[PDB]
Amino acid sequence: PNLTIVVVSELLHTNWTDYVCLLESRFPDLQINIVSAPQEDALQMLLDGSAQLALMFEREHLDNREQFVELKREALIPVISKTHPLASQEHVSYEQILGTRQIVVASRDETLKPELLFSKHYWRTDNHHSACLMILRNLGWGVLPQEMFKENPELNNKLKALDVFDFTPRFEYYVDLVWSRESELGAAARFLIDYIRNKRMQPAP
Amino acid sequence: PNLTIVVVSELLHTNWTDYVCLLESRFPDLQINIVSAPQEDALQMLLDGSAQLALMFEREHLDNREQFVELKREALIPVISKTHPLASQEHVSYEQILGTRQIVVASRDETLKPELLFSKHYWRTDNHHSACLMILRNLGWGVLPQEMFKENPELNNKLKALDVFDFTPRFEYYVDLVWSRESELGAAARFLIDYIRNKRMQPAP
Ligand SMILES: [Br-]
Ligand SMILES: [Br-]
Ligand SMILES: [Br-]
Ligand SMILES: [Br-]
Ligand SMILES: [Br-]
Repeated sequence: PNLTIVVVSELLHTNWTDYVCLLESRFPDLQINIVSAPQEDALQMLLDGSAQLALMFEREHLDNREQFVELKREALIPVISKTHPLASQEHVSYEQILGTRQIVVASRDETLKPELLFSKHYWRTDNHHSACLMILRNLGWGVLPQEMFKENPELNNKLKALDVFDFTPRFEYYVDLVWSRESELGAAARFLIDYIRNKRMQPAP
Repeated sequence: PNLTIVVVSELLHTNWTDYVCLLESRFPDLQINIVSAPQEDALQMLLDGSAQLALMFEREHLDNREQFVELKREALIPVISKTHPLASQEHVSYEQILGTRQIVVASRDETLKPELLFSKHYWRTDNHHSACLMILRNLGWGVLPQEMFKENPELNNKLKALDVFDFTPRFEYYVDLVWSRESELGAAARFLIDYIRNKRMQPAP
């Protein structure tokens, strides 16, 4: 038997590893395959049974074919390379961001969210590691998961948060654990879902 | 009017950012989209017109519609967490490798290279970041791009090479720039291809 979990691309550089450790401790002979896909493909994988669980960040596309349980919120920060021309400057004006290249993460142009584009020109990539590498080369600025800074403490030396966004709503993902309602859940999947639901604190009666 | 380059999943941690910088200095208005995909899907994208260029490793089934030029070799290192039980020892024995879970990267079970499985049990993931995270949780050992230690010097402090592989031939990728013979290439793609080919040093007459 095996358990395949699809982590939507945008959530790769997030915190899913705790769930894998839980599963591995409880099922020491289980084969756990961690794969990644656009959210659109992730959902189809749940429908045709190639994945048993998905980590996703948007309920908008969810029909009732899907069931889910809320997980943690993941924080993202707008950053720029400290050696970028705009970085010498004490602060980046909102005109300067309007005129600088933004590196955006999205599965395709179609899935680009306009309220999150702040520059007139942008490049699109489908994962935060690619975005991060290009920002590091001074090719632009963009929004990265705070977790990346935990994974790689040298990034603080090389990247700088953009203060100009301090009076703007924070960038974040709300992460759900999603499965197919029609599926017959395996023991490991049921263990994890039950674990997450049971660990939530409920109001006193 | 835009250039989409697909980097196959296995190569996300290589020096592909050099090629992007060359493109952007020469075409300051070009939209460059860096996407990633399984090697099988990437060839399909070249044929579809989804992508103009692909960074690929050794293709299993050659197609006459593809054309390529060789780029770097990328070195891989077999590693284990410094906090894994086996790491305390001076050396890990062949038997111990055989009995510890290997974290392997491949687009699916069938594209696993059986010559690179050294353990009875393994987990499959589709990219090296995911593999790295799990190795850092002591869930197994596995092979990672040497470049990941350059991107993140921290890993030097958390992982160690397994010298039990010292008498084994080194793990590497042969990386090719690939395009479609039938697709016609924009100016940006042609410029990169020509640049690669003409930068090669040629033997004296
Ligand atoms: Br088990
Ligand atoms: Br700033
Ligand atoms: Br241009
Ligand atoms: Br591997
Ligand atoms: Br060793």
